[PDB]
Amino acid sequence: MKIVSWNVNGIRAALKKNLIDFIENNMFEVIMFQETKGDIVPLDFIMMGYEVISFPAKRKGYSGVMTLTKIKPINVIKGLQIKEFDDEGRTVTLELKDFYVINAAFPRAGDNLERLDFKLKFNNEIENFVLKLRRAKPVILCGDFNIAHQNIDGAFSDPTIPGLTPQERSWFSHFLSLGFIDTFRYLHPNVRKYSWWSYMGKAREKNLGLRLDYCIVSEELKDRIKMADILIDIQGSDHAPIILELT
Repeated sequence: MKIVSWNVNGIRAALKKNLIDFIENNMFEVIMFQETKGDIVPLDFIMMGYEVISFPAKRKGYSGVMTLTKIKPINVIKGLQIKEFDDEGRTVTLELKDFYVINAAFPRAGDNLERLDFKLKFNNEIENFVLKLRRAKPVILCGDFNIAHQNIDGAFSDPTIPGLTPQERSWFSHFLSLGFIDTFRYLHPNVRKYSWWSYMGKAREKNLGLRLDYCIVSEELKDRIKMADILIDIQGSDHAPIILELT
């Protein structure tokens, strides 16, 4: 009912207090982490009453995803059944009663776009994965998309900048056209708000950022959308957590 997604690649050492306080100050039913590292350990959350679903990255230099839930899942699906993506620990899915909830860490295309084809293949595989699940139940897809969909999401398209490429932006538009709703943009059609800022310099203080994190729902869940936001005051990573509340 309250669903949170956060790329926590920066949470470490004393910054761990940011995350623990964030979880304990709230009553989130489902919490989805991307890029989980050392200071994020399942024991922290089991003590709070969460079931912890982990999908570590086997590959060197990569961090998988982790989902916390107070709602006992009917089924858990780790990965997409595609080895080059699952070896990087990029998707975790819970089957709940009313819907599937996918925790996705989309690949970054690279600052030389050296992983762009890899990203576009991921887009198609998660698209097909979502469409298979949707035959049975509606789908909620949250996570770090590493895409700034439209100009209002932070920048003009630029064929040289990862997350702003025409191919990445075009896929996002295509995906929505299949019958999916960007929940923050649905509730706030014209609000410019970001979920990522560079670690370096004054970027976050100056709000020089991009919206890269989304919760997207099947169109069947439209009338369940009650609240959606980016919690930009929550510190500790270069991403801020996002939230989706359902009726």
